[PDB]
Amino acid sequence: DKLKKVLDKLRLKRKDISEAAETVNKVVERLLRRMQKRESEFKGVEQLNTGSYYEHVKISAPNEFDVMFKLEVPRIELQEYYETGAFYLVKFKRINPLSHFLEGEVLSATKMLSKFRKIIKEEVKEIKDIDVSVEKEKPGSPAVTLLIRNPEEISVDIILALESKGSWPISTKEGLPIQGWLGTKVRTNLRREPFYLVPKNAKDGNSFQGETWRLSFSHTEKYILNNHGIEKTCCESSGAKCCRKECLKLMKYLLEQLKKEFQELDAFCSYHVKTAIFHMWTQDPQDSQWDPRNLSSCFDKLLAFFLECLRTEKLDHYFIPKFNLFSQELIDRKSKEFLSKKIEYERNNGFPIFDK
Amino acid sequence: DKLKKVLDKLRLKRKDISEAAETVNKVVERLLRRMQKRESEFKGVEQLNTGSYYEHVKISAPNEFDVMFKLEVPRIELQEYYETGAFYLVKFPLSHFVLSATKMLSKFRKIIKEEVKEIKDIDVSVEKEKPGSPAVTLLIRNPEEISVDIILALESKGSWPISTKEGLPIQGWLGTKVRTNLRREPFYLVPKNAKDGNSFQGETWRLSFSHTEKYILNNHGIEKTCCESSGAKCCRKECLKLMKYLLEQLKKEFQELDAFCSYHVKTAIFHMWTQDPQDSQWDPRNLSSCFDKLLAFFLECLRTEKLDHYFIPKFNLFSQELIDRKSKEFLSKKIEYERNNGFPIFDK
DNA sequence: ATCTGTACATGTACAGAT
DNA sequence: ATCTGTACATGTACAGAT
DNA sequence: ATCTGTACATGTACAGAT
DNA sequence: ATCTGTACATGTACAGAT
Ligand SMILES: Nc1ncnc2c1ncn2[C@@H]1O[C@H](COP(=O)(O)OP(=O)(O)OP(=O)(O)O)[C@@H](O)[C@H]1O
Ligand SMILES: Nc1ncnc2c1ncn2[C@@H]1O[C@H](COP(=O)(O)OP(=O)(O)OP(=O)(O)O)[C@@H](O)[C@H]1O
Ligand SMILES: [Mg+2]
Ligand SMILES: [Mg+2]
Ligand SMILES: [Mn+2]
Ligand SMILES: [Mn+2]
Ligand SMILES: [Zn+2]
Ligand SMILES: [Zn+2]
Repeated sequence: DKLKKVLDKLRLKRKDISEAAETVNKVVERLLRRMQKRESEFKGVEQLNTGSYYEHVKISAPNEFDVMFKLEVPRIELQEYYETGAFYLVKFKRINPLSHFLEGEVLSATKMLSKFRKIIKEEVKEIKDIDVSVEKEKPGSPAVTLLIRNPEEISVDIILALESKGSWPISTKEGLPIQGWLGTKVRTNLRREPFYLVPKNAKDGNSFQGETWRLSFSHTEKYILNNHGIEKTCCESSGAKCCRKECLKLMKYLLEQLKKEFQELDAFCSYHVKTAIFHMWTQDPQDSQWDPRNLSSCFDKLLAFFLECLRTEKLDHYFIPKFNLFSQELIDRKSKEFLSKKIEYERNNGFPIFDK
Repeated sequence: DKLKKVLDKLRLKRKDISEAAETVNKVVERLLRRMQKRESEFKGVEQLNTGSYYEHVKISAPNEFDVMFKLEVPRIELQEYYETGAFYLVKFPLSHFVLSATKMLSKFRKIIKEEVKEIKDIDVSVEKEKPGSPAVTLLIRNPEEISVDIILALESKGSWPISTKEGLPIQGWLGTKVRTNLRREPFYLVPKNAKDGNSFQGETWRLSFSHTEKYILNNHGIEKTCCESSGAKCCRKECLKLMKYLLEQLKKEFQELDAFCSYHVKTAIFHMWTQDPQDSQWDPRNLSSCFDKLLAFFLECLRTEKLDHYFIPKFNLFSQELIDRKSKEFLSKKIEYERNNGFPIFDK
């Protein structure tokens, strides 16, 4: 009941969706068409909408959109980067429009992202229809972010991605454990879909920095978000409603509110809560464990689970099991205890941050 | 007890499956290669395996196989046949054939017969044409007899015809997303090859949805995991197997049941799977009740002379025009008997 | 004259609006 | 409840290319 | 255009555990 | 008696090579 009214606050307004989507789709279409023109290195690039807005778990406002510009790259050798599971060097063996980005048969991520970015930058200069600029490059981001002033502020992440149609890399063999939940036939089909490589683009200063790519499964996550039940009819018009997406929204919101206030929580992002809930959905596969009447206990067990990930410093990648998003090397124990305290406090005092 | 033991009988044997399959595959591959690799009117024909053996509901022996050779054909105009639902005249390589089903089936058939004469490593003949069949049936004699039905089909890639719009009522069982996806697939037209001497008989084709029934048979649960290695087993296919056995055993004995076929049983259980969508209503521990409630549904179809095409609801497979009222009363009394006496026919 | 990448045309699940 | 805008999958038309 | 290679679903068969 | 786990077999989807 309290949680029901929070979800009401979080609910997107169709009027805002129309105005935001109209602008966003103009700018994305124009950008996609420029990449196809002339001798462009990214001719053939294809669009793929991903992220919360296209999963229907975008909360508060339609003000951040994620778009993959995926490029199919045949004949690819992968070199795993120091057994991390998630990061790869990409190599060709043909000796090609990616020519300028090669580097001794190693594909440079930062060279390829720079050229990509320069093209976007130039195309944006030509838009005098809407108030759109390109954000200053943020480190770690595989994106070229647009800031649209639609009056209202709207971020768009154009994510550059390599597309391989081969079988997924062995580090993902034990990942995507949906057998007891969405089943083996779904798992086999999902894994026949391509996999993607986005540039890691770190600033750290470490070996291979500009040639390290990171795996991406936003397309699979989008499918799972929109086909999330053990029963084929979950949330359909002739089926029963579950509260799975609603729990994701409330936990996304707890993390946004907290991250808005405290800069201690910079290391944390929404993908942390998105990953934790895929694990919850696997742990509790049955649609009856996500009954809308038990929204409270469902939201509570998700916090209990998230709190155990923080304290034990373990949140495995859903697709790459050996990859721990809460490792010491990525997030300080300080940062984890701090967030643990803040969650425990919201939990046990009636979620006062839900009222700001 | 007893039903479990009957299903042990009806189970195919791994040995028999590989001997039948490798011989059937030799013949179908050669036939299929001829339809294109020799320049013929069916140059773009593609193979599509259908029926009980490929749905894993074939019983007793692997001795009947069903194959569609489907041919893509852009820009066909469909015309319904007297609001029958399932029968249509087709209009616009094929030039030699209003696209006449008889005329195309005959050449298709001529081509098969020619190739079968060039097969000197398999004992295989072409069965005499049955009016009423859209198939070219091959009789293969391994030490065992094996029927293969080669079914000619047109493949259309538009919307399904209006008569199906109320069909496939899987919304509360397999769901809306599955229904929309299935209905994005092509639909198929096969020949209506009856001898009845009625109006347009020779040019009429019949809708086929074997490709859709294959998916349903192999994606039949409300839960995605039904019958998977990390799911629960249901007894849905075993009920189909048993109801199929009962009709096969009766037809073998009683000439009066000639007008019945397994597709009646298959159609009835689709309706029951829609009426009872929950996987737990098909728990293996309730095989007897499930089989019995399927028997009672089938007897209620007979009593009321009503068994609508699962995909084409206004087509009543149990109409008077297709099956005589006497035939249905005859089958009602036979099933009611077997049911009330512990299925004697299951012991022979 | 025919071929074909691009975009229109069609249908509907999702979920916000009324 | 029903009505309705967006996203998205797939079929098809045709200007411009050949 | 056609074909092989790969992965894993669907099955059966049987022994050891229940 | 059934359940579980391994071995054995065929079907089918699609990537990549030719
Ligand atoms: N750290 C990450 N590791 C892997 N994939 C990530 C990561 N961050 C984001 N992604 C992928 O990119 C998508 C877009 O990221 P983004 O930060 O916009 O979050 P979101 O899930 O769309 O939600 P929101 O924008 O509302 O916070 C994610 O849904 C996920 O698929
Ligand atoms: N009367 C019919 N109307 C429509 N489709 C039919 C009809 N009879 C058969 N079919 C289609 O052709 C397929 C093959 O028919 P067939 O008689 O071999 O049955 P089956 O399902 O293969 O089972 P079995 O051969 O074991 O009796 C069917 O499964 C169905 O898709
Ligand atoms: Mg986002
Ligand atoms: Mg058959
Ligand atoms: Mn983003
Ligand atoms: Mn047949
Ligand atoms: Zn749901
Ligand atoms: Zn099942």
